[PDB]
Amino acid sequence: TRPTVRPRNDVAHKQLSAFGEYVAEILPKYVQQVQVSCFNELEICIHPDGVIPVLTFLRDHSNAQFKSLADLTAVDIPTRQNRFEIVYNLLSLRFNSRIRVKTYTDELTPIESSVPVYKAANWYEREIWDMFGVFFANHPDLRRILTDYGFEGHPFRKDFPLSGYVELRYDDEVKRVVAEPVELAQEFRKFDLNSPWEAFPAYRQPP
Amino acid sequence: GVRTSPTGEKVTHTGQVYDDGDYRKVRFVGRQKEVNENFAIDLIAEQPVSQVGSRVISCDGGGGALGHPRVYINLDKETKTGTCGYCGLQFRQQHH
Amino acid sequence: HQDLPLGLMDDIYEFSKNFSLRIDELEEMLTNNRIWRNRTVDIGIVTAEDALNYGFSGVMLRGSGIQWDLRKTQPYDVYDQVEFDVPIGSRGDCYDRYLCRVEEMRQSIRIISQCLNKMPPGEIKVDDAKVSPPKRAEMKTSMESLIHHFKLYT
Amino acid sequence: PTVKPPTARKFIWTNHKFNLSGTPQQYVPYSTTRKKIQEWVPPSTPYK
Amino acid sequence: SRGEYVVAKLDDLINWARRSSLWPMTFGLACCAVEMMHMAAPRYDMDRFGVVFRASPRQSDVMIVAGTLTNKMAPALRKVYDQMPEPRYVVSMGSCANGGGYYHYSYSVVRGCDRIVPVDIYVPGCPPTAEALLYGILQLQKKIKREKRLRIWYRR
Amino acid sequence: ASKVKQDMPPVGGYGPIDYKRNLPRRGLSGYSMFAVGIGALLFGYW
Amino acid sequence: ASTSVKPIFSRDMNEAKRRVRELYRAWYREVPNTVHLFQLDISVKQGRDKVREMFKKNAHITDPRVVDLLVIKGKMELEETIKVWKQRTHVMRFFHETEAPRPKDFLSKFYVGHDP
Amino acid sequence: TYKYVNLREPSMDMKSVTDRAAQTLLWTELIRGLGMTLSYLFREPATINYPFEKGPLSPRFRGEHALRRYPSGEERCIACKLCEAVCPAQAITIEAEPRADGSRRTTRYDIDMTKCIYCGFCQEACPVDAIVEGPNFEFSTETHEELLYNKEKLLNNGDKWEAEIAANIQADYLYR
Amino acid sequence: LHHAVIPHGKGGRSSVSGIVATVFGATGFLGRYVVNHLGRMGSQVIVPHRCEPYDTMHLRPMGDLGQIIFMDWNGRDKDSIRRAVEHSSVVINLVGREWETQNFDFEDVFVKIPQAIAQVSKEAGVEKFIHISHLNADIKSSSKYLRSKAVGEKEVRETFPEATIIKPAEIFGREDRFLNYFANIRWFGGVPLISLGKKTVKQPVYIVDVTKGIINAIKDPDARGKTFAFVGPSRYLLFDLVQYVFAVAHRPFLPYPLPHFAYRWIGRLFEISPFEPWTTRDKVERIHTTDKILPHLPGLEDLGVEATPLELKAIEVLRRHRTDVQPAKTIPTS
Amino acid sequence: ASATRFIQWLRNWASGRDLQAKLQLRYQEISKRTQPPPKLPVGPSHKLSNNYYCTR
Ligand SMILES: NC(=O)C1=CN([C@@H]2O[C@H](COP(=O)(O)OP(=O)(O)OC[C@H]3O[C@@H](n4cnc5c(N)ncnc54)[C@H](OP(=O)(O)O)[C@@H]3O)[C@@H](O)[C@H]2O)C=CC1
Ligand SMILES: CCCCCCCCCCCC(=O)OC[C@H](COP(=O)(O)OCC[N+](C)(C)C)OC(=O)CCCCCCCCCCC
Ligand code: SF4
Ligand code: SF4
Ligand code: SF4
Ligand SMILES: [Zn+2]
Repeated sequence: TRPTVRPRNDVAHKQLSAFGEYVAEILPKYVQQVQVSCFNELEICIHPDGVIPVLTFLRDHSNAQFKSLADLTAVDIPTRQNRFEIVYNLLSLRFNSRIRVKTYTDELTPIESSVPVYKAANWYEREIWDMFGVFFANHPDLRRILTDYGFEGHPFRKDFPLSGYVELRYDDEVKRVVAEPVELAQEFRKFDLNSPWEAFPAYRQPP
Repeated sequence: GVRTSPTGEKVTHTGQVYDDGDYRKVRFVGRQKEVNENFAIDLIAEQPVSQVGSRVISCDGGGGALGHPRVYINLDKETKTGTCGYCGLQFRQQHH
Repeated sequence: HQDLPLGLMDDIYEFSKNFSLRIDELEEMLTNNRIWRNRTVDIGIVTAEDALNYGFSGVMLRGSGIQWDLRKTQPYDVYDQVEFDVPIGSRGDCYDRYLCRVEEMRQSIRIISQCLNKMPPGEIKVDDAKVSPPKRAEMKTSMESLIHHFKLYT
Repeated sequence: PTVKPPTARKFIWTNHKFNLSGTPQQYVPYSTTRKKIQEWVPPSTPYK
Repeated sequence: SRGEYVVAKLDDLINWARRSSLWPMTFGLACCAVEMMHMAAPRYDMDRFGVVFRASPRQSDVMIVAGTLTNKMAPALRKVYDQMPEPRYVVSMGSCANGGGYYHYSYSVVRGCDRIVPVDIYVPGCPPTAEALLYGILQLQKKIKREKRLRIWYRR
Repeated sequence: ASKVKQDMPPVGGYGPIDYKRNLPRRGLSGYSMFAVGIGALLFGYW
Repeated sequence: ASTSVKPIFSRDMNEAKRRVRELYRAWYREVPNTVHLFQLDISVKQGRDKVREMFKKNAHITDPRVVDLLVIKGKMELEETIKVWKQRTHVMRFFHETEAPRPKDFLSKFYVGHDP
Repeated sequence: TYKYVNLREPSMDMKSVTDRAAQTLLWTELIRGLGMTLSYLFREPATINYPFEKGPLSPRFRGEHALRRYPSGEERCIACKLCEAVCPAQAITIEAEPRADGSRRTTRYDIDMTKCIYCGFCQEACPVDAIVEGPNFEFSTETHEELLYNKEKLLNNGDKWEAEIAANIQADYLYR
Repeated sequence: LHHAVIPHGKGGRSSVSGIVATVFGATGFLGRYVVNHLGRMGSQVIVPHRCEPYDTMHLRPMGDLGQIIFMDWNGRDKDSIRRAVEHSSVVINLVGREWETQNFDFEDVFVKIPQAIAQVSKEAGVEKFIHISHLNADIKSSSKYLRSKAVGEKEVRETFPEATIIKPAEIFGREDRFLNYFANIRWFGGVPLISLGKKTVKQPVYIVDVTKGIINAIKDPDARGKTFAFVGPSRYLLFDLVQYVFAVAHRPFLPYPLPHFAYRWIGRLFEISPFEPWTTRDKVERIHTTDKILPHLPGLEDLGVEATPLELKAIEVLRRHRTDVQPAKTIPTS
Repeated sequence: ASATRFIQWLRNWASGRDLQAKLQLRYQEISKRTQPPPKLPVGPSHKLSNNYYCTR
């Protein structure tokens, strides 16, 4: 064969394509797009109103049984008006398959908490709130999980500086750790690495 | 080739030395200024020029894979030696 | 990054011969010790359905009797070519999870025994210099290799 | 080293020095580059 | 003999005692704590130098900051230091505690524990090998051996 | 023009490696542990 | 339409303003307890002034949803203080006691640096 | 395939129940634990006598960074900044210009040893084997400023450790 | 960084303020606050010290890497002082001691050493020189502490004419020997006082106000060759002041008078120890001296410093002595 | 390995196992620290013909 190239699995690409249509037919009210990547990963893109309906169907339906929430995270794309992309990674031990569910929201629009469906989403949603500022409605206990107490801003937003705005330090005059505007002895060196030549013509966007 | 400034501080091989009125000299009080004694510019001048019998010679720095990328040096100009761009060794063409 | 240095696999073999005896000494102190069993038995019981819904994985599932292990259900690299057993608990408690972990060490030694015998020859990084840097010997002789070394490291 | 001696080089230290931290001959960092911007020196004599 | 000689021997005795019973309180915050555990393991056996494996903070003489010190953890570390009875020394272990290391430019990392507490020995590495940490503890013992608390008091 | 030489297992492979639990059975039975225990008491009482 | 959007809690400013006052009363009543538990060196009046100042800086907001978030965040801050999740260092970061005042006049800026 | 770790039924025949009664009353299994630690008392300890004995290392060991030279004394570094561009911790700072004789050499080569993660990527990326990580791992300092190496400290390390760096490179250059 | 040093940055830890200062006696009470403010704005601070390096550790966190530099010095060695000031542009003298030692009396710490620093600073080329004196300094008093200060102040003003003499009152703070002094009279009985604290008027000043004043004297150009009198905003009677201290510290206050000569003797008893004496003959005199009113000297208000009232920041000092307090009655300006 | 026969029996009996067969301390059965130089193989793409990159 070809020793340095990843072998295709057309059988698994066919199956995930069929299940994607299956899900799109059963929930037309929310599903907006279904796609299968070249390495056989199914993504269901839904309206945010369908978070609980779509997840509940995939968890409970006899032909889905996606009973594990592997991960739940967010991606910030500032160029979209709905800058945040909420991503759900689910696992089905019955059919030994994975599915990814994506939705979206902005800085102000709430998302419905999927804690009623998957209990594992309790802390994942807090991390999304803490790091991106996406509010999940009806969360039993929503608050910061990773950031320092009283931390201002949401660090994982694309517009938040890498080194933040404040740094801590012990002041002997007041006998405590204090926060002050950040000053770096050596500024982070921004490298511009992108090649000016297109790498992958298969992904070229129209002019 | 360590030269000493009038105040007494050693000049590094990069030419660095604090002026007379620079407060940063205070970091060396009770301590020392670390200056490497082996100036590279002086040691590569001591190496003899190599006489070769061809217009183009190749240098890889010596040691094969332990040296530097192999480059070819043109020796057609008789008014100067052909210097290796990586290691500084010089070459000359025998009577032409 | 690099290939195994000569003499390593013989040193891994010598370490692996004696390691089961080391696990047996650990089990002489914990497995049957009543004080240890009192601290772990019936402590922190998780039902198989709670474990799945709370996003548990690993021995947090196998301790509750769930038969799941990504090395066997979704194998990667060469795990489909090795033979080993997945330890499964029955009570979902700390003690059963402790026995799954101790048994997984025994199965790891079992797999290490097969990797040492079935280690094949060849190169250790993909022969594609647009992804994996070339050997230093050819980075210092070939124009293409130096270009690809330069751009893979900047 | 008595069987396989090291290769001799004329820049290698002939006298090994142990860790000098905390002594008068410790290492003190500093910038090894020269001054970048040259300022202007006014004339040393008056104009009028 | 001279008063300096007599008070110099007492200085040696107390210096000898303090460096022969260095009880550390290890702030094990990240991966550098694994190498700290390997210094207590049989091969290096830090307890054979008199350095007990783990003492309570109120019985401790040296604090080993072994790992990344985040802003959220900084006030806690200062409080433990303020509650250490004197004489107290701090050993900064690894690049994270030295100067922030791999996370120097992070919004939630203190750029070196020496912004919160004073540091006596810096141990470089990511992580320093258990032997490198041991070489740093033996350097702290040599640093206690050079103290002149009574000479300064005598010459005051 | 020598041959390829990399880290490989010896021809014929390595020897067998034990992994199964080995906790040997020791001591007497419960009956014989109580018989010795009771007998010690009786001799002491006497 | 474009201007139709989900509400967080409040459907208009009037309902949102109710939650602002309910938050102010909760904050106003915890300054004496906060100044006592954390053994702060500030007075209760200047602690309540800081609460007032925080409620004043963002007093021009007219979007009901932005107000809800400011109240959601404000309640999270209050919960951390009441539960004593914060420490003396976190409560005092509102007062910036260690950084010298930055002069706001043009001339004073002109002498110190290039910033506007 | 799978196995059950704790799915065995204890026997209820009178002998087995009495075997378990003896274990409970006579502490038999607690006495095996004592036997297993009495065994270790008479085994030789694994402790080594540091600093007179050292822990074994290999030629690949990554320690204190150092700058090397050619056999003629000329520096190997030609100020290419590949090491600077690959350092994950951004710990290398390089400045360069044309040396007095036209050569391409650094005027600054600093490594913040408190930012460095001792990963060895720099010595992988260097095309002329200039910057390497030597075998030294005992250079703990008493101040933070002693770990901010400049070109003089790194060149001094190379002159100080070349005899050992060269032999470590000779032992492992065929694997890289 | 050619003519003096050009300031650079935002005035934070990693900035450059252009101040290269040598702070003599930086390891004491007023020293740690002066170094903290210099190093907090990005100054190169040189800290000569006579003590063990272990006792200088609380200064290392006060500046960015390389900004705090430590040197050994001897008060009687002119060469050591030269090495510590030759590179500086400002020299601050905080050398002092509340008691005499077998090797150093008040004529050394307050006269000979300050004049040695001033002389070496002058010929080393240092342009600014800040010297700390006492508010009650004059050669007329029973306190040999205050008599030495007056002599030293005149000698500093003569060796270094452009110097800047600061004259503070009793400074209070966390590590002061003034409010902490009126809190350690509990293991012996009541509170001995000459008279009953009457006929003694004190004007204590906050430590940060003194520190902020010294910093602004470095930056201010019109402070060369000038004398300042740093005093608090309010004046108190020693009886009322001490009563307030015990009320804030929640200690039972049982003031009783004691003869002036009787207080001297117990001062002798407590100065026989080899350690820091709890009290001494000179300490009793200074506490019972009345803080002078010198309205002909510019004070804190002439450097942009608002004096901190003692009532506002007395709880932070006396909190550690505890096991809604009425402010002390104050003398009106009239 | 330097333990006498008597102490070997005592350690063996107390543990219940033959410890001398599997010692946790490494004697001269480990690889020599100086090994002969290697000569590593090349990958599948080291060819002089029929190796265009657009096909792999
Ligand atoms: N604190 C107050 O209430 C008042 C302060 N002042 C004056 O301010 C100055 C400093 O005040 P303060 O910090 O509170 O006093 P401290 O006792 O707290 O500190 C005195 C400093 O001077 C050093 N010192 C004393 N003797 C010598 C000596 N022979 N050689 C070298 N150094 C010596 C000490 O060093 P080391 O610690 O190593 O011994 C110490 O660092 C004094 O001159 C004082 O008169 C004026 C009005 C009130
Ligand atoms: C009379 C006052 C009482 C104290 C008596 C002296 C005890 C302190 C000295 C030991 C520590 C020491 O000195 O450390 C170990 C020393 C070597 O030290 P070094 O490296 O040469 O010291 C270098 C200089 N320093 C220390 C300033 C840096 O080993 C020895 O040879 C000492 C062994 C003999 C000790 C006998 C003790 C008898 C006294 C018993 C009752 C108190
Ligand atoms: S210095 Fe390295 S090993 Fe230590 S905590 Fe940081 S990343 Fe982990
Ligand atoms: S070893 Fe890694 S962290 Fe250190 S200088 Fe090289 S690339 Fe940077
Ligand atoms: S050390 Fe090597 S990689 Fe770094 S600049 Fe010099 S030649 Fe380039
Ligand atoms: Zn060359």
